[PDB]
Order: sequence, then C-alpha cells, then structure tokens
Amino acid sequence: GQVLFQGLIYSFNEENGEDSTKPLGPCDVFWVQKDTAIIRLHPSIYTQVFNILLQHKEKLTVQDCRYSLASVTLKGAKALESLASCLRSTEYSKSFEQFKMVSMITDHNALPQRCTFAFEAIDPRHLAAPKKLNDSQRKTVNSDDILSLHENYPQDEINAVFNELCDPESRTQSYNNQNTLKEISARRYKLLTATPNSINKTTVPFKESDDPSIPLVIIRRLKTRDWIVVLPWFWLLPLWHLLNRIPRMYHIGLRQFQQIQYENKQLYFPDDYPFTQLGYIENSFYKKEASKTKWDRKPMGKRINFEKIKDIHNTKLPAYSGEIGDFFSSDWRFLQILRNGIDYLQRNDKTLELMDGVRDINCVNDVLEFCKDYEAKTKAMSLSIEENIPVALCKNRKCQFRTSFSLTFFPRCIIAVSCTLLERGHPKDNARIYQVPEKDLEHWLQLAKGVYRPNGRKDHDLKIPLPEVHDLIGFITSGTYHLNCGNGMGIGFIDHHAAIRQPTRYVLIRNVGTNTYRLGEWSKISV
Amino acid sequence: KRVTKHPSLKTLTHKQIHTTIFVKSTTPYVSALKRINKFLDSVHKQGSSYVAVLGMGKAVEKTLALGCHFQDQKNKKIEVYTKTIEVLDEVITEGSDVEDDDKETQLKKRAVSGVELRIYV
Amino acid sequence: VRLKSRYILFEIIFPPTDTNVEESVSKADILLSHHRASPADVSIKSILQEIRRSLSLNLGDYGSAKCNSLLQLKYFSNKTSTGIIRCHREDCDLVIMALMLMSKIGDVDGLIVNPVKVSGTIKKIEQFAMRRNSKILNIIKCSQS
Amino acid sequence: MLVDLNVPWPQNSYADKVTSQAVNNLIKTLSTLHMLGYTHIAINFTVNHSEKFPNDVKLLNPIDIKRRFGELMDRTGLKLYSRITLIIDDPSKGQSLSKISQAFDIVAALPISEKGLTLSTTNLDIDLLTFQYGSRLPTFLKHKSICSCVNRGVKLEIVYGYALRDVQARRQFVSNVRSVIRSSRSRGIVIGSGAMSPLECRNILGVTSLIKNLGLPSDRCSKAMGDLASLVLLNGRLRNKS
RNA sequence: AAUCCAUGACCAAAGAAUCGUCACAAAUCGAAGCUUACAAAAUGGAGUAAAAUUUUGUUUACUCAGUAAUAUGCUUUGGGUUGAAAGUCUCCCACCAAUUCGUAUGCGGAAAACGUAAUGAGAUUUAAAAAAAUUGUUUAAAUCAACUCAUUAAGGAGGAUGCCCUUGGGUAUUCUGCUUCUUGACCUGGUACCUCUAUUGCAGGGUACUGGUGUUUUCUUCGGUACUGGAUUCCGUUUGUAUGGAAUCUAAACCAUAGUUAUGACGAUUGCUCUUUCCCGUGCUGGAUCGAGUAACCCAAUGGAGCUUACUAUUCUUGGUCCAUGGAUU
RNA sequence: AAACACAAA
Ligand SMILES: [Mg+2]
Ligand SMILES: [Mg+2]
Ligand SMILES: [Mg+2]
Repeated sequence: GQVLFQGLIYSFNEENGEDSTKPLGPCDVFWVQKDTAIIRLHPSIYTQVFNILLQHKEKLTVQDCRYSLASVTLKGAKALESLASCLRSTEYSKSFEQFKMVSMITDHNALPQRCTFAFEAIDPRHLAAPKKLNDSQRKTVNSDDILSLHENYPQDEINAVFNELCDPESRTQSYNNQNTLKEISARRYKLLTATPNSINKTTVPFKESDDPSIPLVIIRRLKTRDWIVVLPWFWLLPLWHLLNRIPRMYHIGLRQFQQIQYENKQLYFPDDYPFTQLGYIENSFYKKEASKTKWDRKPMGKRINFEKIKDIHNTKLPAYSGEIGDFFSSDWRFLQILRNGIDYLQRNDKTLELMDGVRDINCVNDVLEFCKDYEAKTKAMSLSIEENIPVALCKNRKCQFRTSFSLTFFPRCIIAVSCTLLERGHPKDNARIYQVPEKDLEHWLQLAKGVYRPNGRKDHDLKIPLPEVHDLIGFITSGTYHLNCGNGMGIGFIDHHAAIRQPTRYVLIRNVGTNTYRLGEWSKISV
Repeated sequence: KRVTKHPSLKTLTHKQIHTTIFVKSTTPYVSALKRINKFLDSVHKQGSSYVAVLGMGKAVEKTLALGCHFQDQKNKKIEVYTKTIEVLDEVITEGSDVEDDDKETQLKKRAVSGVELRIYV
Repeated sequence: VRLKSRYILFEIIFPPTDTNVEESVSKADILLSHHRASPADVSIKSILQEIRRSLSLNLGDYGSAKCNSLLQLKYFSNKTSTGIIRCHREDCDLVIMALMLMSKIGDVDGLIVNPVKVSGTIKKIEQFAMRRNSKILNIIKCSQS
Repeated sequence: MLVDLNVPWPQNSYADKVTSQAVNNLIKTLSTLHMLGYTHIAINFTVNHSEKFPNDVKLLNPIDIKRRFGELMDRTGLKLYSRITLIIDDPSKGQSLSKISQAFDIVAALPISEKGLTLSTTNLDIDLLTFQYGSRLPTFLKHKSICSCVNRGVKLEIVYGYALRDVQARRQFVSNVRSVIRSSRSRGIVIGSGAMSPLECRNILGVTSLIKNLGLPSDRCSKAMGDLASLVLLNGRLRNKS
C-alpha cells in the first residue's frame, strides 16, 4: 500500500555474528517501487544514520537529500483548500481529479490512511491571484466517494512522479527554463492583447515547450495528523510565497510545533524523549546548565530555595532536607538508583527501614547518601556512562518484564503515559510523580467523588495526607495547562513494575518548588 | 475483532460551522448552555437566523434536554429534525506476528439516526 | 498615571407596607410590587444632598471629608430608579455603608436602597444593567400567561 | 447562598394570641427578604425564662409553618425554620431542655446578668448566644468565658437590625458590637436581621460593609455568615431528627 | 612591598515563592477553556418470563453497554511577560539574477543612532563635546576606569620564534603566497543583424563591439507585478483548453497561556538582613526563643530586537575591583 | 489614562 508511517528508529550494529541495538529516535520511512526507500528524520541524528548506512554500502546505493529536496507541513481543516487554490495542473490526471474532491472534505480524520497525491504542477509565480477551485458539487459529497477513493488509485503516475523526483536528471531538467519575475511580468503585459477580445484573462497559458514542469508530492501523516508536501529545494520558495499569500494562513514555529505535538497526545524528540541517547544527553545538559545559570544569576533572597522546604515528605530524613531529586532538571539517575536501593531492601527483608567500600545498607538514608555521593563524584566528569531509563513496551509481551552490589548497572523500564488532573491544581515541567499509599486510599477516592461545603460549593481546604519519600515512580516532562479539555495535562513516564503494583490508576503529582500533592489518573500512550 | 471508528464527513462552507454546536457525549450541560448563548448572540453578526445543535448517539438525550431548556426558559422557537448519518469504520479481515494497528483495513458503512435542533432568536 | 475609579450601582425598592390588604405570593407579582415606580420628587441633586447629609450624620466630619472628594452621581433617571455613583477604590465601603444606612427621603418615606453591582468602569456596569433588565423580562413573560 | 436566622415573631408570651395584621406584616417582611435576595429563613420567637412552659409536645410551637407558610414555600421557593431564644436572668424555674430542643430547631439564649453568662457558658445546650444590643450589655464581656464557649461550638450572634430602629441606641449598639468583636477575637461571629417591618431590610453588600467598618475582616464576614450559619442549621436539624 | 580589618568611590547581576476564601439557571475587579456530534444497542441489536396459536407469527411484563453520567457548576492564570511597563530614539512586520542601497569589507546578526574584540592617537591650542533621542549631577583632562574617531576580508599550505614536551605532536604570533569568479555606476553618438506598422529611404524596441566626463547643481523617498472577508446563480466542455467567463447582495477581516482606564479584599506558611540569648568542634545558606523591616522607579493598550535613561541611606539585597585613605605584623 | 505626529509647545 506504500503508506507513510512514523515509527521509532534504532541503531543496528553487527560486526561478526553479534547484534546489539541502541535506542536511536524517530524516523519516517516510505517505499516506492518496492526498491526506492526514502528515510527522513532529524539532521543531528541524520548524520549518524548516514554514517551507519555508508559503512555498509557494498550492495546498496545511497543518495543524500539535504539541499535538493524540501518538505513543508500543513495543519488544520482548510489547509487543503488553500494548497489547492495555489496548485494547478499542467495536464489532465486522475490524481488531481481526486485531490479536487478531497479539498472539499474539510475533515482530515474522515479520510483513510492511504492518501498520496502526486503530479506535475505549474510554477506558483505563473498565477496572479490564488483563484479558488470549482465549488458546485459541495452538497453531493457522501461516503461512497471516500469508499471508492480506496479502490480507484493511479499508481502509475504516482510512481512516475516519484521516480522523476528521485532521479537527479529529471530534477535538474526541471530547472531548464526558469522564467524570471520580469519574464512573467512581460508575458502578463502582452496577454492584454490577445485574439479573443471578449474576456479579460489576468493569467498566462501553459506551454509544453518553453515552460518547466515541476514534480510535487503530497502525503498525509496519521500520528502527527498533518499534510506534508515535498517539492525540490529551489522550487519551495515560489510555493511558500503563494501559500502564505492566503489570508487564513500563519507561519508555525518549532515552539508551536512542540505545543501542537503535546496537545493531542504526542511527544517531541529532544525535549520529551528521555530514553534515547542524544536526545536525553542534550536535554539533561542544556536544561540543567540553563536553569543553573538562571539560578546562580539571581542573588540570595531572590530565588526559590529548593534547599529549605519543610514538610515535603512525612518523617523527614536528614539527607537532603529540601528537594529529593535535582533542583533544576528532571533527573532519572537518582530515580533509578533510589528504586534499585528500595528493591534491594525488599530483596533483603519484607519490610523497609527509614532511619536508624560498600556498607550494609539498612535504611533509606543509606541509599540517599549513595545517590548524593554519586552526584558528588559526577560533579567533575561526564554522566550517562550506560543509560538511566530504557523503554520496553514490546519486550514485556515478547518474553517478560524481569526485575554483586552496583545500584547503577541495570536500568529501569518506563512507559509513556498521560496523567490528567481531575481536581484543583496546575502542573509544570520537571514535575514529580508519586504513587498513592495504602492507608489513605479512601480519602483520595472520596475527594475524587466529591466533598462539598454546607454552602454547596466544593471543599478542598482540608489537611492533606502527606505521603512518604519512597513512592516516586515518575517525572513529568511536558507540564502545560491543557486548553482542549479545560484542565491540567501532565505528560510523564512511570515505571511498569509500579504500574502493575497499584490496583488503581490514581497517582499524585507534585511540583519542584510547591509542597502540594494533586490527584489524577493516567492513560497509556503508545509512542 | 479489532475495529476503529472515524468521525462522520462534515462539509460546512464558512458559516454553517460557526452557528452550530456539536454536542459530544462528554460535553457538560452548562458549557453547552454558555456556547449556545454565545452563538445566539453572535448569529446576527454572522448574518444568519438560527443556531444548529447537532448530536448523535448517546448525546441525543441531553441535546433534546438543551432544546427543551430554551423551549420554555427563554421562549424561543425550536425546530427538531431527524436525519441519518453514515460513518465509516475500519475493520480487520482475516486473510506472522504483526502489530494490531498495522493490519488489513477495510471500510464499512454504518447508519445512525440523529437529531438536528434549530433555535431562533 | 490613572485615577482609580469605582462606580456603584444602586436601586430604590419600595416595600409594599400595607397590612390591611392581602397580597399575591409569586416571583413576578412581588417584583412588580417592589419595582412599581419612583415618585415625581426624585432627582440627582435631591439624592446627592440626602446621601451627603447621611454621610456626615453617620460617619462624621473626617468621614465625610475623605469621602466627598470624588462623590458624584454620573447617570440616574427616575423612570427605572437606577443610579451610578462614582467614588474612589478606597471609600467604596464608606459609600456602600452610607447607602445601606439611608433612612428616607425628606418628603418621601418607606423605601430601601439596594447596592447591586460595584465595578471600576462604566462599560461593565452598563453590560450588567442590560443583563439584569433582560432577566427581569423573563419572569414577566412567564407570569403573564 | 445567604442565611437569615433572626426574624422575630410578633408574640412574647403564650397567653397573647396573634392577630391577622401581625401575620400580614411578617409575610411582607419575608417577601421583602426574598426580594432583596436570600436562601434560608429562620424566624425567631422570643419567650421569657420565668414563663411557664406548657406540658405538651404538639403545642410548643405557635408557628405552624406547614399550614401558614407551606404555601409560600411552594410558590416563592424558600424554606422556613423554627428558632427560640431564652431570656435568662436567674437560675430558677428551669432545668428543662430535652423537650424544648426536640420541638424547635435552633435554641438560643439571652443573658442579662453576670450569672446568666456563666449559666450560658456552662450548662446550656445552645448554639448561638445573643445580647441586648439596643440597651447596655450586662456587665462586661471577657475572653475567659467567651473563649470557653466558642471552643466548644457556641457562636455569638449580632443583630444589625436593632441599629435601624432609632438614633440614640445606635451608640450603644456600636459600643456593644465593637466590644463583642474585640472579645470574641473574630472567629465565631454570626449575623442576623432582627427586623419585624419590611422598611428595615438590607442586602449583603451593605451589611458586609457595615460589619467590616465595625471591626470585622472581609474574609471572616463571608466565611462566618455563610458556612457557620449553614452549619448551625445543619446541627439544629441533626438535633431535631437524631 | 605582602596579608588582614573598617570606611568611601566606581563597574556588573537579579526584582522570592506556595495555599485557601468572596450570594443569585449566571457571576465576578476581570479573562480564557471544557464542540472534529456514536456505548460498533441501525447488516431492520442480543435474550429471558406468561397467554393463545397444530412451530412460525402476534400482544403484554423485564435484562444487558456499570470504567455509567451527575443541571450556571467546574480548572487556569492577570499590572518588570528571560527588568525598566517609562522615553518628542532606530528598524522588521509583500516580492523582484536587480534604475530594487547585487554591501564577499574585524566578528555575530534579516536589518538596526546595533553588541563586542586588537593596536595607535586625541581635548573649545581639537576630526569632533565647552566659556536625532535621552539625562538632577550628565566623557576624560596623577595613574587606572569611561566616551569619540582612525586601521585589521573568509578558508587551506610552507618557514621562523615562545611554552608542555625534547622521535614526535599540540597552541599563539609574524613574512611570501594560491583558492574563494552571475560578461552589471548611470547616460550620449556611430556601425552591424532581426521583428511590427502588412513594397522601400525612413519612424520605435532588443542584443554584440568601440570612444568619451558627458551641465547625473531634484547631494534625502520618484522602478516592475499582485481584488487577501462571506453566500448563491447562469453558461461552455472528449472539435480545442480539463477547467475557464461573467453576474446579484452584505460588510467584515475580531485576533493575546494579562489584554483596553480591569488586573481586587484580607488570612496563613517558608525563606531573606541586623540586633539581646544557650549547646556540641573552632566552623559549617548548624538549630531554637525577645524584637524591627519586604524596598524604590514606578505602571501595560498590537507584537519582537537594539540603545539610552530612572531605582535599591535605620526607605529588602548580592559579587568583585581600587599606583583611595585609616590601624597592626613581617 | 494609555497609545500615536517631518504636529504643537
Ligand atoms: Mg505607557
Ligand atoms: Mg506617553
Ligand atoms: Mg510608551
């Protein structure tokens, strides 16, 4: 079906009969003619992809496209009605016959997954004004047309356009006669005097000899829910101009791109992904140094004091006395070492003690001191020697999720979940995710059901049951007020063992400076 | 059997979408009242006369409740129409171990009855 | 810079003090019997003088001196008995307590003053007055049946 | 929502029978209350501690809300509750609450002597304690008994209606309300409207501004007036039923 | 001359955070949001119980989506937003293989009366400060510090010098020198070729070449193309273009994780600066009582960047420097 | 009030 998908890429490396793979990141793979495969992804990781590809090129041909093929993204309901108002056809084709009817659908989710329209378009500088297409059969649009769209498909012209765009000879022949703005101006000035002296035409007809045919591709993405359009590098500017000329189209940026990706359920690669190598490395680095510069920039008595915050965890221990993790970044190394220590405590005894060159660790303070000592040793040298958190969503189904004294050798799997706030509260980035304890389990259930005042309104001005310290099972990476539902959406990553531990989906959320615990429920995300 | 349901085809030009509220199954009552009041106040600036209230399936009951509210509360003429809505569903047909989401998708039609509720000013 | 203003909306309500006559118990009936009309001897300078006298009589000398700096009646008509009193954001409580402690007009007796809306701009006051006037018509239309 | 729990009934003793004019004036006052905007109404009935309580159960309440105000309750859409205050002077001719607490809903007291304050703080199952705001307060309000009666649950009631009667008693009312605000430390302060005529009725904004200028903070006013009044009503209902 | 202590002067950084509460089927000092309509119960759903009917079929009385929705409620933030909102400062917010600053010019930058780096000099006796904006004082004039102006084009290769190091390699400076290549200041005259005005000499435009300062003294904008709100109707089409032509009515384009004289009211908690106290180890953003204070400039009206100018004396603070002085030791 | 100007002062 040659449909475009958005999956997770890996770095494979086999030297002699051995196979060790590492989490790489995202990628977009597309097949054409069962041989021509295009792979598009982030440049920073594209370098490594190209390297690991070129190292194995004995029976394969590689072609880089960094300054000869470009793609631009359209989002919204009326995104295809403007792309159609800009694009025109040089010769009759069924691709355009389907695209014309698609432009009137106005609903992207109603269309099926397989939707790829490619043809040869005219240069957008040729058109004077973005004239809209014929709108007369707008009322007679039923589901039979969408049913027939899956059957009727001109594969031959699609493959021809794809081979023209892939081959570097036709791609260069497209630049044969690229008329200048002065050329088009003179042609439009001389179209004033034509043979039919009854109709005023502000456009210029197409020529099969002295005119360039431009190959274009349109694909729809299911995960991101957007329409990507691919066009040569030097041809993107004339299309981009006429696209922006539509007075309902604004330019979206990387910040707003991350916002749109976070809004639905999705994730951003460098900022959100905590388990890949380069993404997590650069996340930890840039965010930690930036927050530390903003922190040390301010003087004493002007910044929030993470060191001195009382009543954060019941039965406070004299180890940190402030924040349990990192004051600036959402650190998963501390979470991993702490959970490893707690697991060792459960493996040595049924109960755990709180207060009392490897030491016989008998309390939580001993593990907190080990974490602090690891951080004090890391103060000077690089971090992330092996990893902190992998992601194993399929491995548990494949064989099993399986549970010397290192405390930092084996990592802990996490699942991508979305926890939503069901009550008063506002989340933020680098937030802490705790699990509801067993003793005060009915109080949170009654609060989630309802506790009102004699006046009638809700009642949350009560004493909260501050939980213990060994209950942190996750960190929120994308904390922003959800505007699509009216509440606080939290995008975090919780442990699978702790997910199977609880019999309920209730989870507490806390900030990095705030000492309040909000309640919510999480839902799994398959990304 | 795994089967997914997509929304129904909506072809609204520029103003049918503005003066129309699509009542979901999870849409609250008071928020619907607020949006209906806003639409009623913005109609004559959009240049229409009535406000469309479309709901199908589970939300039909509370859509009729919204209609009956403004029926006598504000004394505004309401019109109830019964229409049919066709929805396309992607089903998997039997024909190693692949992903459940990445299987053979076949489109199937399903007709459901719905209520359109117009409110005058 | 900006002068912090705070307008005050008040209503003159006449309780139907007549124990010899039986009355109808409903919403619109009592709304009509309480919003009947204002007497002819009602104006802006007659209400301003009365409130100025009551302010000095209840608060005192300094209480009237601090409050009478920006005490003006911007909009008032005797057909609907709705007035907008401008004052400072500091002395809003004083003006509200004086409007509560209003006993009677020098010639017209048997009336109460109800402060409804307090805001720092006249546009929101006008919007709230229009909303209240629209709400009043609903119970009237319902009871006319 | 608002709660008014100090509407007086035009009857002091048991012997005097009520007239139609008094009932009409009470209806006028309640209709004015509902017009200004209120939710809960609890009319009060004054009686003396020396007057002989009848040995009945179905005759203790000369109000009969169901036959008189039950039709207004259905039409205008409000509710009514029964409340009785105890004008206590001397510990004699008393020692009976298990029969007066089941009939009425809210039980109040009115001490006018120094021994009355002790008897109210020690051996009375009451919810609110009120003073004669019109005339002089009996001896002196101190923190000693006020703290011990507020820590258990008894609040102090303030009648903002008594000020609207004349001009001379306004000074005494202010001197008593500031005293009780200074002594109670602004925790258990409930407000009530003791007006029998519709010409002495006010709204929430004016009363709030008055109590704020008298010495009560803005949060205390709203919090008390709403929640403490609703809680007193709920406690009275629970005392009547279970 | 070294170190320490106290004062003063000058440069640089930032503008503490958290929780709860405030009547009205609507409200508040205000604001936004909870709308891609379905519980596969529409391929004319799945079954149970009774009567009658020679089974079908039909009439009554029920079960199933249960993680179920819960009626003016509910969640969020709002005057320094990655410090000045203040200011009669500058600039972007259509394009143009080019009469359109075709500007490879120290670096960064789309631009900026924009940031910064190395060297030399300067003070109404000067390139220019004294007898466009901004600022109460408004650069300097022993030395330092600060302002202004004048030079230094990007990358690769060879030699010399200095440092760790003495196979060798790395960094900094300086000299020779190559690579970085869109037949373009503007304008006049002559010659040669082609097209239209439907024969020619001639009249106008384009291109290739040569010659010249040629009154380019309007020393401040002067080139080309482009209907960007919404509704509906008419007509032609496998003879050609697979889409084009025109018509009627209205006024909207209304948009801020503050948004248009709004940004409220108090209560509670931690932290920050000094002072009168007690303990371990001297000390330790070591701990707890008796107390005082939480600053000033000042405030959005479309958005972003640069610069300048106001602030921090019991009217909160922080870091460093000083060929400034004061005391002591060597 | 704010915000604007080859104004005006
Ligand atoms: Mg301003
Ligand atoms: Mg100004
Ligand atoms: Mg300004």
